[PDB]
Amino acid sequence: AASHEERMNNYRKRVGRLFMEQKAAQPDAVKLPSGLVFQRIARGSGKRAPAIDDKCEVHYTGRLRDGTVFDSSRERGKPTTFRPNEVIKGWTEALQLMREGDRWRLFIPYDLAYGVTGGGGMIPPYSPLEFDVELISIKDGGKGRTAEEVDEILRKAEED
Repeated sequence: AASHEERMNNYRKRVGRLFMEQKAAQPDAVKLPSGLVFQRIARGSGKRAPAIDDKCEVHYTGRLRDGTVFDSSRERGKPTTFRPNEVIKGWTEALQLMREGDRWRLFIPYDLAYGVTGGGGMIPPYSPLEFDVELISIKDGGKGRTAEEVDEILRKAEED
């Protein structure tokens, strides 16, 4: 029907918004001004976050709001190499706030993920994404923010 696409995407935006809001409501979840939400799973001992162009070794799992896994380095049995500028916006932001050994759960609203069109395959329009992201190591140990810089950004975010 004529208004079918609109109504379906209205449904998608509603349950997607429900997902994001419930995840943000978790007391230890932190919401950044961009809309990115994260939860720390483990605190790493690394001294530096990656710069935007640093190659990172990452173990991750990506799930939809209903738990469906759409991508996972663990199913492949080895980490994947990423630069923060190669991946979706939510990842780009998060990686630059992570140090070696950090493991975070990310809740990424659609506009920082695959947006209105979706990934074109198993990620439909207006999908928030959940990732479990472990930053294993960084080429040359990392050339981005210092741990102290990262922690101060996070501390202020928490307080706002």
